[PDB]
Amino acid sequence: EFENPSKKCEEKFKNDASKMACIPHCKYQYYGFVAMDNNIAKPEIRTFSNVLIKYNVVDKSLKADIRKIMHECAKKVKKQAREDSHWLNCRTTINYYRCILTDKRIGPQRFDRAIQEYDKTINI
Repeated sequence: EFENPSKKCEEKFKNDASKMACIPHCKYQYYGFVAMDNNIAKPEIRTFSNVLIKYNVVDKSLKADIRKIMHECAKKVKKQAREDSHWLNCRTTINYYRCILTDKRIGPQRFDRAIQEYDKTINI
């Protein structure tokens, strides 16, 4: 029985008081936008930018710019979380998501719709 990452992650964290943070983080890991070890590097950025372009969140001509801001955000997210307490979990995706959406060009509504549609194509 195969499910979309959204459903799989909701089930995993159904009895977890941290679920509002860990459900999105679980999903981004299944999408390949964040590595299973919480790192964000070239492979994850190539995947995430490819999804955003395919769903026309930004024009295809901006693919180099979006990869550059994703690399900027991966660095800033690492530096933000360095002093994080041991028990603060699932923040990588939260901080990465917020950072990407500080780019003036990316509309949060289109961005969310693209990832929701991408979610439906993954059966795991």
